[PDB]
Amino acid sequence: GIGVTQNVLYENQKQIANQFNKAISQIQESLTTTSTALGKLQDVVNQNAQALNTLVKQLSSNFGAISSVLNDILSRLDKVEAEVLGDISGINASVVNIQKEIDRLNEVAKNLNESLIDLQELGKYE
Amino acid sequence: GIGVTQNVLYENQKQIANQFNKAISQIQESLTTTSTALGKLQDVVNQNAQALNTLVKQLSSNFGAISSVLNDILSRLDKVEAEVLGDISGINASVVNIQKEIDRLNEVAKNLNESLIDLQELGKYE
Amino acid sequence: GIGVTQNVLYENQKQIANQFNKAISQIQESLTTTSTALGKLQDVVNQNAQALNTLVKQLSSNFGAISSVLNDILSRLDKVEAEVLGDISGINASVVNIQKEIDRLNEVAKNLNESLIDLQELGKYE
Ligand SMILES: [Cl-]
Ligand SMILES: [Cl-]
Repeated sequence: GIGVTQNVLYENQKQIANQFNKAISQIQESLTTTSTALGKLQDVVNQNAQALNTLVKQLSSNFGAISSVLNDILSRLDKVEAEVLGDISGINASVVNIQKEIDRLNEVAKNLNESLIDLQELGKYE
Repeated sequence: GIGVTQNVLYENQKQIANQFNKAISQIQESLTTTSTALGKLQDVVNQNAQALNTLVKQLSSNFGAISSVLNDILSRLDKVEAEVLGDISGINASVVNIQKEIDRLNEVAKNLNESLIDLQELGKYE
Repeated sequence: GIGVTQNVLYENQKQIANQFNKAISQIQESLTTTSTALGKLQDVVNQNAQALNTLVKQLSSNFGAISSVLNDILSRLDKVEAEVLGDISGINASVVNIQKEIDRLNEVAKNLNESLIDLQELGKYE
C-alpha cells in the first residue's frame, strides 16, 4: 500500500520476461536437437533402404543363374543316364524424404530469436 | 515520473503478449512439422521392415528347394557313376508403432490455441 | 479511470502467467512424447539394420557353398560323360545413434520446470 503495487508489477514483468526468454532458448535447443536427430534417422533409414534394394537386385540375378545351371545339369544327366525357385526382384524398399520438415525446424529455431522479450526498463526500479 | 510508469508497464504487457503469442504459433508449426516427419519415418521404416520379412520368407523357401534339387542330382550321379546351406527363416524385422505419440503431438498443437494470451486492453493507452 | 488501471495490469499478469505456465506443461509433454517416439524409431531402425546384416552374412555363406557344390557336380558329369553367381557380403546396413539427442530432449523437459512463472501476488487484488 505505502507504494509497492507499482513496484511488484514491474518485478513481475522482469520475471515473466526472464522466464519466457529462458524457455525460448531451451525450446530452440530442443528444436535443433530434434532436427539433428530426425536428420540422422533419415540418413540411416535411406541408406538401409538402398542396401536392401541393392541386395534384392543381386539376389534376383543369383537365383536366375542358379536355376539356369541346375537346368543344364539335370539336362546332361538325362543324356548321360541315356547313354549309360521364386524370383524376388519385386521386393522393394522405399526411401523417406523429410528434408523439408528438418529445414523447417531449423528455420523456426532461428526465428524464435524474433520472439524474445525486450522489456522496457523503468529507471525508478532499476 | 511525470506519468509514464503506468504507461510503460502496459506497453510491456502488450509486447509480452505479442511475443508469447507469436512464439506459440511458431511452436505449433514445429510440433505439426515434427509429427508429420515422425509419421513419414514410421511409414517407411515399417514398409521396409515388411519388405525384409517378405524377402526372408521367400529366400528360406528358395534355399530349401535348392538344397533339395542338389541332393537329387548328387543322388543320380551316384547311380550314373555306378552304372557307368543355412536356413535364414529366423531373421525377422520388427515394426514400430508411434502412432500414439504422433497423435499426441497433434493434440498438443491444437490445444496450444487455448494457451494464447488475450490481454485486457486499457483504453487510456489504446 | 476511477481506479482500475492498476487492477487491469495485475489481472493481465495473472493471465500471462497462467497461460505461459499452461503452455510450458504442454510443451514438456510434447518433448517427452518426441523423445519417446524418437527412441522407438532408433530401436526398430537398429534392430532392422542388424537383421539385414545378419542376413547378408548368412547369404554370402550360402552362395559360396552353392557355387562350390555346383562346381563339384559339373566336374563329376565331365568324368561320367567321359567314362560313358555374385557375392553380396559387401552390402551393409548402418545403425543410427541419437541417444544423445533423446537424452537432451528429456533434460530440457525436466529443466523447463525452472522456467515456470511464480507471480508475486498483490493482496489488494487477491
Ligand atoms: Cl506484465
Ligand atoms: Cl529402417
